[PDB]
Amino acid sequence: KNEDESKYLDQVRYILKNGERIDDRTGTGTISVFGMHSVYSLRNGVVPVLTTKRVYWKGVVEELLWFIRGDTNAKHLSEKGVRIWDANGSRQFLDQCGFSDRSEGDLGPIYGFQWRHCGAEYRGMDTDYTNQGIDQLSEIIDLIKNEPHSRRIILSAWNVKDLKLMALPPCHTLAQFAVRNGELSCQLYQRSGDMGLGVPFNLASYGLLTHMIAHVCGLKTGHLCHVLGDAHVYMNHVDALQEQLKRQPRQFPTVRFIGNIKTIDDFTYESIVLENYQPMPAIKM
Ligand SMILES: O=c1ccn([C@H]2C[C@H](O)[C@@H](COP(=O)(O)O)O2)c(=O)[nH]1
Repeated sequence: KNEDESKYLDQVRYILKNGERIDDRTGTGTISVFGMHSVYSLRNGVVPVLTTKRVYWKGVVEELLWFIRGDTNAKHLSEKGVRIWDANGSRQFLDQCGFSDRSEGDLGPIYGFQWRHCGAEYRGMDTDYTNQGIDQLSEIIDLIKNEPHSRRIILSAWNVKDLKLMALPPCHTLAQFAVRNGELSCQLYQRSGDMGLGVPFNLASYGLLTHMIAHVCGLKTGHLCHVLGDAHVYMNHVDALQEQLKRQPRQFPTVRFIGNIKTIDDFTYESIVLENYQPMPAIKM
């Protein structure tokens, strides 16, 4: 039944069999295919959270709420027990990236800052940016409500002028939205995805975001197109993914929202209910 997860497993199988063996910017071995595409149904509450290996759903939600706040302070995420950005905000990493002037936790003008304040001058995570720069997230919700057929509904973190200030240039580079049949769909352009850890997390994240926007706009959800540039498996993850490929997918979970959620800024951890998520165990990578 879960044909959509079967497609992710086929992408991993295709990469292992046909990918090129290349060392990345760190000197770490990868197996890579440039240019891959997959579609996931979001209909009837479905969020494409992989069942063949547990996805860090708590991390997905807290990260997304922290993006929506426009927050770039890794400590605010770490304080909810989500440490995924902590390495990139560490005194050691900041100094290595020539950000010696930044406070620990300051990731620079990454996703949250771009989504809510695109074009504003970044002056550190502790600065108040209220009403500074372009609120892309507000703008795309305005377009979906007022001009649902627009070909111009883009959320982009790839701010060229800001790339040098970021802890990391964005892997999930831009997302286009469209409405058909009163159904909101999303196409995510991901320049770089590790099939082991990153890509499943990112699929859950953009699936959830599309549902949250659809909810606040009074729309059903259609599909998520996932477009990859460098689709890769780290050499030291090959055995873990060969393990995952032996597993048969279960049905994807569904999401529903509780409370009086009127705007994108009103979602809380507690307002987001994930239903029937029973994955096989996380695999050690
Ligand atoms: O949301 C994210 C963040 C990172 N990565 C992975 C992809 C790469 O393996 C690495 C980023 O390295 P570059 O592509 O920037 O070299 O992290 C993802 O897959 N998703």
